[PDB]
Amino acid sequence: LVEEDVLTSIHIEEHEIDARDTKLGAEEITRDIPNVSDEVLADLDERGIVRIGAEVRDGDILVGKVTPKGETE
Amino acid sequence: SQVSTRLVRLLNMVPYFQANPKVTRAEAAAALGVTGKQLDADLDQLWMCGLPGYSPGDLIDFDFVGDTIEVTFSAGVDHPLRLTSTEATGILVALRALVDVPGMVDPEAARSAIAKIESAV
Amino acid sequence: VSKVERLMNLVIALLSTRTYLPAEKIRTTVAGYADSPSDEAFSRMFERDKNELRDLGIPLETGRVSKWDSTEGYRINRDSYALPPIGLTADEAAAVAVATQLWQSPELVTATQNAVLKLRAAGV
DNA sequence: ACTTGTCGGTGGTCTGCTCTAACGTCACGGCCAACCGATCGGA
Repeated sequence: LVEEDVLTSIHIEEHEIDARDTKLGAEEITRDIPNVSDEVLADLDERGIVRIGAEVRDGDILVGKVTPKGETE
Repeated sequence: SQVSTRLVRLLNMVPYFQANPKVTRAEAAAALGVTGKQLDADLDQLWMCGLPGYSPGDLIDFDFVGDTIEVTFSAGVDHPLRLTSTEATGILVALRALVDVPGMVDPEAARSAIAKIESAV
Repeated sequence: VSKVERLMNLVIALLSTRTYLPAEKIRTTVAGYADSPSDEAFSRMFERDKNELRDLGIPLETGRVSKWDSTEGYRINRDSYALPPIGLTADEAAAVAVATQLWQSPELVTATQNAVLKLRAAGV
């Protein structure tokens, strides 16, 4: 049954994220991501979103967003 | 204003240092102000200004290994200032165009410089 | 401290900010503005410093903090700050060699020297 | 000579207080709907 894909099913999940307007500033969807490595941003296109067909694992970035932080000590 | 000239001088000196790799002391002491004695006093004051917080890694940095003055941290100051409307640019363009000497750099130097300066402004 | 240090620190801070910094934050954050006796001396000094910076040529814009914020702050447009690209080098040598030869008017010679210094800061 | 602090002013926006004179005068939109045992206030 496993080899011949008898009891095999396709499951689709939907993840949605919105960049709104905050009081401290505006939220921008981009591939900047201040403190990460460089290989994490390998599957993201120029506009900061993953590419179609790219396999994603747990914890992988799908949409790159960033928010204003303000002044913190 | 005798302070404004210094301020402009520093605002152009920092990009000049960052754009000329390892400029020796004599070149700076002869180009940006003939008085080399005040060059050290201006570098000392530049070493004190920087990003808010004014901690190491925010102020501008340098290497005085010998004569070469290299900048390692610029605190955002990388480009020079823009030629002010009319004023300096106007006078420079007027002098460049109203030259009363028969053409010697006319073929591809004077006209090219005039056109490029006008486009840049 | 020193007036030149205050001006340089203010220029750097307004260059590196991302949002419109209000004057109240300028007083506490920028060094040299925290030694004023009262809020009126600081206000007049900051107004004079803004006037000087605007007259110099540095683009100092005043605008809202943000859409949902009624505070009003100041910034400096880094894109309008200057123009990086420069042309050839042979023509610039001729331009510098003829920058000033006999002019005596202080405004003219100061303007020519400023233009030459900016050209040197933008390549030769 | 340049800076600097105290003085004085123009103009603008956000916030709060006061006033408006024909005559007017006693609320609704809506269930609750089990089902048991215990207990205080009535009759």
